[PDB]
Amino acid sequence: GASKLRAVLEKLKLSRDDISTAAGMVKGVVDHLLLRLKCDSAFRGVGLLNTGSYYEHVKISAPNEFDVMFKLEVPRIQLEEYSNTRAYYFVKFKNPLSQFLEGEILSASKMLSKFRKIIKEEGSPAVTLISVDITLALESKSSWPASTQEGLRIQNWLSAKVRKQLRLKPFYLVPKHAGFQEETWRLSFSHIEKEILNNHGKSKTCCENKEEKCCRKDCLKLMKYLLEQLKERFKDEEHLDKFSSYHVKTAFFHVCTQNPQDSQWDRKDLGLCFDNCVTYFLQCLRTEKLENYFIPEFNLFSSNLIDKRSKEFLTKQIEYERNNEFPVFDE
Ligand SMILES: O=C(CO)N1CCc2[nH]c3c(Cl)c(Cl)cc(-c4cn[nH]c4)c3c2C1
Ligand SMILES: [Zn+2]
Repeated sequence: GASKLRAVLEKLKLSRDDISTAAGMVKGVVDHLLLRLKCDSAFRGVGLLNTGSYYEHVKISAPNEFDVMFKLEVPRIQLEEYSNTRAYYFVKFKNPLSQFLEGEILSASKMLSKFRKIIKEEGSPAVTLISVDITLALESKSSWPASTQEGLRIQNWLSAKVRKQLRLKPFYLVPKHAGFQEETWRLSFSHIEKEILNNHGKSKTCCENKEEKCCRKDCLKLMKYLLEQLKERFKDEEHLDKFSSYHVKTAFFHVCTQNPQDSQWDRKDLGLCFDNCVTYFLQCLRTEKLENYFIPEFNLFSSNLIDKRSKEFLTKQIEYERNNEFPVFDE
């Protein structure tokens, strides 16, 4: 009964106990850069983004590297859509950050340079320094941009009441450049993704008692592990470098929308539920369409982002893994 999958989840768990002391190693360094960045005039309002502040690794199989976001409050921000890219925006103001202005557009590269220099004296999203990536993120308490109006389709799964509640929380903007226009900012909903993951069932008591243990989380871990295993095996063939755990997480949220009932995620159906996630992710690869869960018109599997041969290469390897009962999972 899917004994191979649960042995993979067990092996992954046994490599996540030495971090209870290795997270304090990272939590201490963060509070230093957090406390020292407040001495500068620009970053007076920085903070640890996640409410629980638990730093989530992009790689589920690399317990050594972490990823953390620094959030700074700013006066009322106004956005301008860049070249019909539904996620990239220029930032204006409706204050200390004026030193980074390039006319009206708030400069992303100017803020990174000063962000790098302050930490240096202690692709484009984060700077690195066990390993830790640190991404800067502008917090906007305004309503979510128009391109998010038909996203977050959780109404039949987490209820329209919860959706309306999540839309009231702020959204975030990280420096990211798309050509490669060096001055745009990209939308970020990492806080919404974390809240959905830890509050994932249609029942409010999902995974709060043994009678309601679902395998939603375990399926996502298996999807993350499958991709990381394939990316490592074929690291010398360049097609798989584009793919990341965010693509797998995005496709996972779509499968949750497609399967809104908790009964469709029974613990006993781990093999069937994981197979549902592999099939849907394969469909996204073949059709070259994996839309952002919050921005439906931002296709993460578009040609401009990931080449087509890479997608059919990953399709080839995933289908090979599925047909052979996943040899990357054994031993
Ligand atoms: O490592 C990388 C790639 O550099 N990623 C992991 C972290 C992350 N977070 C993202 C958010 Cl929040 C949004 Cl909106 C979009 C994308 C995105 C993914 N592919 N193209 C855009 C991402 C990514 C991607
Ligand atoms: Zn659950």
